[PDB]
Amino acid sequence: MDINWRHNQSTFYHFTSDHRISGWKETNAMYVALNSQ
Amino acid sequence: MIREERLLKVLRAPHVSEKASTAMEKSNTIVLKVAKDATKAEIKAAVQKLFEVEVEVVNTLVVKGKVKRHGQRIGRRSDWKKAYVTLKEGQNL
Amino acid sequence: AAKIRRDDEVIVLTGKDKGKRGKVKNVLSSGKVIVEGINLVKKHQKPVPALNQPGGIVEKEAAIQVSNVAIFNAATGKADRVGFRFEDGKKVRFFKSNSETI
Amino acid sequence: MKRTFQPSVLKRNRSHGFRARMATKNGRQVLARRRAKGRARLTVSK
Amino acid sequence: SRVCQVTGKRPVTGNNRSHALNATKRRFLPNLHSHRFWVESEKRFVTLRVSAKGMRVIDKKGIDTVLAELRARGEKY
Amino acid sequence: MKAKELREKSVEELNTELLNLLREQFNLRMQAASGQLQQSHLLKQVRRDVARVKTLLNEKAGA
RNA sequence: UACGGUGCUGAAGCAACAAAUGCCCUGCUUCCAGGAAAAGCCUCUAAGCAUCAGGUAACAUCAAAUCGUACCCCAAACCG
RNA sequence: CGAAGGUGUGCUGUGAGGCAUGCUGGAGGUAUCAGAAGUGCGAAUGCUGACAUAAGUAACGAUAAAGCGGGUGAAAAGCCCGCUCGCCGGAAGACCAAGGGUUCCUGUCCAACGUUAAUCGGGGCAGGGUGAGUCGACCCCUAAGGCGAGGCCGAAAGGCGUAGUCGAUGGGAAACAGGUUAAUAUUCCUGUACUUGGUGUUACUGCGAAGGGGGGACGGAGAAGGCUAUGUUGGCCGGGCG
RNA sequence: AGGACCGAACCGACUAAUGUUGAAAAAUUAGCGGAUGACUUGUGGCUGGGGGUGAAAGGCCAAUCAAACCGGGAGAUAGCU
RNA sequence: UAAGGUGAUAUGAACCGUUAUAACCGGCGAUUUCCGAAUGGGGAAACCCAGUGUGUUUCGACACACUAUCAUUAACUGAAUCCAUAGGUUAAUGAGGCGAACCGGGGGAACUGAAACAUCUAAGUACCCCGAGGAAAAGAAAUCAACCGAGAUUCCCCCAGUAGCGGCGAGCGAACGGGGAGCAGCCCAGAGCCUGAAUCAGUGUGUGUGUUAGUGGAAGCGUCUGGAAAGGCGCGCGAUACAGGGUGACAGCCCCGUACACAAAAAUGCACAUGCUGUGAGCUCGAUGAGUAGGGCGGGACACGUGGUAUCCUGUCUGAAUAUGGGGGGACCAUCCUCCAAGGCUAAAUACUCCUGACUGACCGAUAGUGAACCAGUACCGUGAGGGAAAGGCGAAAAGAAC
Repeated sequence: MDINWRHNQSTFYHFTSDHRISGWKETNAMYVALNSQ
Repeated sequence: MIREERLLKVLRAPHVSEKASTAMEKSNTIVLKVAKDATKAEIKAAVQKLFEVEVEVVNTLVVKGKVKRHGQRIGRRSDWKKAYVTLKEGQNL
Repeated sequence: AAKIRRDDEVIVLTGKDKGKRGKVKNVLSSGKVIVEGINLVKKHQKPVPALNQPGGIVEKEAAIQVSNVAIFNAATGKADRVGFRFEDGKKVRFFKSNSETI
Repeated sequence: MKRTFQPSVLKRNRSHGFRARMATKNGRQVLARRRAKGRARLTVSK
Repeated sequence: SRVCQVTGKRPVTGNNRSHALNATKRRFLPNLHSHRFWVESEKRFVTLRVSAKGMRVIDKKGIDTVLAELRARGEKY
Repeated sequence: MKAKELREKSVEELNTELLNLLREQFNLRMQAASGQLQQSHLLKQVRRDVARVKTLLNEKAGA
């Protein structure tokens, strides 16, 4: 359980996805930034 | 011919179970654990010459070893080989 | 070699049995000895459903250290240290203090 | 969805197996580092 | 490889320098040509990959002495 | 038994070789694995005794 | 009948019609975009061997080793 | 006759601090005066472990659906048996390949695992279980492609490649019906078969290759014709007359 | 006959709604396009990082791509926090 | 060596042994499956398939041995072609692969610094590759010096952050000379005289010493607290032994040891001596390293960035003199001094620690010290290269809790 918890905390450490906050969290930040311009 | 020094090392134990038992008491076949590298000619010759009976035909399967564990330490057992030795009409053992 | 050995009579120097004599039952390669009637522990063991079931509190002897015993002189009647001399190509033990071969 | 690891034993061995690490200079250096690090299984064979 | 079989001339390395002195790596190559040398003592043509001053030293030392050197150092011709 | 095996001929260590394997070894594997054979030390001493016969047999034959 | 079953016995066992995307069919027709290889298989001989060896046919006899074989497999057993 | 440490109390110094002592602890501590520092933490979206918070809150993973009787049990909505009800039925049935690797079957246990309970389980423990001349692999042959004696090439490592040698997803010998195990079956048993090699005898006889020829040897589409699997109906046979 | 027509398997992904600490790190449901072809699919093989491949989007190259991943130079450098 | 043993978790069962053929320790042997350079062919490592020869009183099947490639040498064969070479076959010898650092050589970055950046730096570093040894390399003046002299190479301390080099920026940075460690010289290019003359190398033997098992090894009791004494108190003894560890609290005298004195059947390392084989001393005379030195062009190394740049190395084109000669002495010339290139060998001082032994620490003590005190390069993660944990302590003794 401890090994699975360390690896499953280590899941989104090297991500790329920009529309999702922290790799996973859905948001509207594309529209927020885009409307700020 | 097969040398007798080879031919003694092949048979290893008689196999006791209920499939073995019904094979003896129903179809003349004695089931026995053999050497892992033992061919059917060696098992046939070794039952011909070590229990002095007449063997009709041998059928050999190989049984895979079970991964057991002690405590939190695993281990596979060990593969062995099982020979279904079908005797002729005149036999005892 | 070994100073205290198997069929030998010793006296106990330290603890719970200080001054008690007794014969060495056996001698364990931990550097311990079991000496009869000396280090009595009160084990109590379960009556296993296999071969015979004693149950109860069995009073065994425990292993004491080899350094806690010394072999009994009986010519002086006290504890005595052991040396090793050669006699006729035999490495014999001997009592110190009167120099007697055992 | 079709994930990336679609296993095949024959491609596992032809690709990353022992006879294929030993087949060249740099795979032998791979085996040398795995032995030197001291590793229970060197290649992926079985 | 580009080695003269007589003089043993490998390609060496160096720099293209420029007017601004920018160092770049280059290779100097030997003038290797594959020439076919008549040997009178054996009555044959032995073809070698010589430099263009392996031919100078064959013209001076003679082809027999040179082949004795190649046979001496295990260079197979 | 180490000098005793050392003082026979090659043919006689082949005889007691085949009798260590034949009579002793096989009958004790069959007897051991069929619930019989209280005395298990026999397996060990037979096995080491075959090691002695093969040792002296290799030492006697040639080098 | 340890009601889980276990043995014994066991009649008729035909015809008509419909019918495949399976089989004849690696066929047939056609079309350009013109549709693997090598062995087994059958044959021809060269060097050689030639009243021998080998080939064919019949009969008899021996052999056919080794490894896989459980179980899931559109899934609670594989990849997620 | 009780050290370090821990936890209180009392006294004391301007402070960092010091001193004494009750209880826990159970074996080490160290004056003074010097010496050396991994020498003092509340912050670094600090690192590691522990524990809170929201909070006994959202959720408990297809809206295919359950109801009752009986059994086992310490306990039954969930397990087993029975009767009903619903769902899939070109699949949510059956058989494999790949992949996994004992999950299979039996007995036994309910700690943890199972998003609940569990007597149940793909969970724990033990025992059992996989039977081949004909199925598949190995094997013979090759495609793409790999490797490659020599060789050509390249600072070295190495690149390419001839002969060759490997490489199936392709070509090449042969078994079917019925029965059986809790668990295997074209493998075991019953019946009836077939294939390829070795050896021996007998009769006839020209045999002989990393060589020649044939064959293997192979497209898309379409169209019917002849069949069969299979199904439907009648006849027959057994049973029912509700 | 047909890069022919309608339409299942099969390949895809146009719209909407749900979902967005999901049942799911890209799906479900209801409709939707192709469906004998420039189709689709299984098994194997080949191409590799300033390189591949690209019916071209800077797309894809193991949930990573205006230059992959791993290890090293390496405690880069940081007039900044 | 031995009275106890059959390795651990890990108890049992069945036994072996006690004065020597239990067990344990050491020397030398024997066996040493399969994979792996893997070597008979192949292959998805630990598997599949052979050929050849020898033997097998049931030789209808078994057992054993050999069969890789390459280099060198030899034998027998052998094309186009006559001779012959290429090629082919067989045999003998050697190699191949792994390994932590040190060493030599072939290639060789960039981030960075210059407060930008390009010359420069980083840096001939990282890394890749080849090769070798217990060390390697270098080495016996065509070297300095300076009109006096020194005398091979290597390493250390100065010289000296000096002279210089330098977008004369950032930076780079000597030598001469001095003090030490260590010290060793030789051979071929070549004939005669003369022989085994020193020399080493390979081996036998003998001696000495060391390694691989070991042996002996001093000396204490009473009483109080206490669960227990090694502690307190009292009185003794050892010490060439009070290094250390254990023992129920802190032991010189309880145990193992320590100081000290001894021990090897066998295998070995080193050093002398000696036998044989190979090898050559010494004398006279002669020779005394040519596509080379030097040059032109391009590049590199020298502290030296082409600059007034000596010197060394060479990719390319050339090209001498050869002891009445030639190289150097920091452009260059003359005078003077010094040395003899174009062939080679050479110990010691020196560098390093995969590995073994002993000892030591104002090193750490379980978030520290190795990533790893514990079955850790494990679990686990990743296709892969690779990444990579957490986790010690009952008690003095299991007496580990009968009922």
